[PDB]
Amino acid sequence: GAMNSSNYAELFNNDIKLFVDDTNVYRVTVHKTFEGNVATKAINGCIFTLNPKTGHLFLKIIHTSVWAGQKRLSQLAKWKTAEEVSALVRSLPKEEQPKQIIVTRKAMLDPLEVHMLDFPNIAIRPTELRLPFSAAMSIDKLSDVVMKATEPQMVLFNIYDDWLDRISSYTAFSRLTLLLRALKTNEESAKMILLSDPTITIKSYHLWPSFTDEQWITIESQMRDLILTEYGRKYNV
Amino acid sequence: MNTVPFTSAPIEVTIGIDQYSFNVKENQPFHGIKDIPIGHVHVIHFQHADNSSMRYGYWFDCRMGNFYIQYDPKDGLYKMMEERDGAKFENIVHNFKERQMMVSYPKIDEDDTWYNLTEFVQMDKIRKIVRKDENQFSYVDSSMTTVQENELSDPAHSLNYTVINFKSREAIRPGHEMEDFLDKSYYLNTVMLQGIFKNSSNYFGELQFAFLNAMFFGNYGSSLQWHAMIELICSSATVPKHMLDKLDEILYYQIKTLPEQYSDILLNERVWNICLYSSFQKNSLHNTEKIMENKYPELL
Ligand SMILES: CC[C@@H](Oc1ccc(Cl)c(Cl)c1)C(=O)NC
Repeated sequence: GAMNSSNYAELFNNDIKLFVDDTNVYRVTVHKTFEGNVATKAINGCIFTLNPKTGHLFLKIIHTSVWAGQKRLSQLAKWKTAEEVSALVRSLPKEEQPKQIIVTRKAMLDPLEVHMLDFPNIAIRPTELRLPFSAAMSIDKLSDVVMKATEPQMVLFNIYDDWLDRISSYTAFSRLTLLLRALKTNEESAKMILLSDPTITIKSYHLWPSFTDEQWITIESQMRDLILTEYGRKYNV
Repeated sequence: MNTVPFTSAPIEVTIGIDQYSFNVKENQPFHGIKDIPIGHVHVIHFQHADNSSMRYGYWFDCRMGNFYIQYDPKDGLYKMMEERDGAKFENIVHNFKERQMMVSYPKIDEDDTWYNLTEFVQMDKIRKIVRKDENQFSYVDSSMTTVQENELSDPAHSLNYTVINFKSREAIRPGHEMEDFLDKSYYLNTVMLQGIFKNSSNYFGELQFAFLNAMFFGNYGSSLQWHAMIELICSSATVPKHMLDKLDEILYYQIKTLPEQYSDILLNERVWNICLYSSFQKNSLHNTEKIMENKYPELL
């Protein structure tokens, strides 16, 4: 059934599962034409497929060429997402294939179910959680590889860096969703928080800065303050 | 004109014959139904006065034999039987006819309702959906489940409707996932029509039989089957023109005949709104859309 606050620790058990987020698959800029009409121009997108237990991120880059000559792109984007997720699963050894795929938007359920008919024993689930994965393109290194791509491409990341050496996956996922929630609510402020101290750098093989345990506590506190404030600023409280 | 005589009527019962029905009192001198039109299937059905649970009945075609109903006090129901002694059957039917203890099938001359509801329904196909090969007639009741329902428990007493499932490998060609799911023409025209049903007449016959079991017995799996067969056509962009015109006529008469008070349970709001207003065939069902909008605007 649907994943929610009540069945949350299931994310961190030993049943392989993937979150799939499609919010950045089909991306456009909206602009005026010379005649004064409006047009869209597609930019590169990405499927965000995440193992929440291990941090393994399968970032399938969606090049704008895939939309050429196609109609109803927002509908197509859901099916393309499902096609690529199904190809990912088929590319994995049996013992690495997920037991469950959790889609972050309910409109992905039928496309993915239809593409996964060959895998009757993989459960396709929605979620009641309002996960901030749309903000993945606020992570500079992920935005960079998406925007530089000249062809379809899959890039593999660990979105937790080396955190699992020191914290549990529950805690790592909590930190990830806090960071992303903050980046979604106020990207500029959130990014200032993360970099304000120039001595704390991002390793070449990492996405986030190399904070100590204590510095992560300060960072996390700053992200919660940001989120609460924007909540006031936005509802006036 | 043919006759289904009755041994007796030991228990108070509402008897249906096609779209007609009448009340028989306990031990009333009722001995059957005469003047039944040859050329159509028919259904004789029963609801006991003491148990509005279990509507049940028998699909039959008088061309296939001489049939009669007798109440079984052990099994507690009116049973259809075949008398193979034709002499004895005409002899028994003439006796009861002379004593005027039979109701007349009360068809109005202008009235094509039953023909229009059973146009494609064939007894031989009914007997493949309802498997009981020793009899020439077929028993159905409110509780019988369908094969598809059994998959999601007694297979001998099931309704073997053709299984339709929009999210199945049969329905979806590898590499045409989005195409085949949004435009079911392949599934309709190649898998079902050419592959399984062979022709649209057999498809329409099963569709009409499923509707009638839903209406006369409240059979829920039958209702599911009827809507699925409608939805498959409406969700196909490419449908022969003759099929769309005939579907419009079939549905029109079904909606016309449905008891007004049962529209809440027998009509699936989603399917009908999709079929009439969103589907490829949204503009192809003029008669059906008009009677639906004038008779059940609430559902829409
Ligand atoms: C068991 C007695 C019952 O048997 C029947 C046999 C055949 C028919 Cl078609 C009918 Cl209607 C009845 C009867 O009353 N015979 C006059």
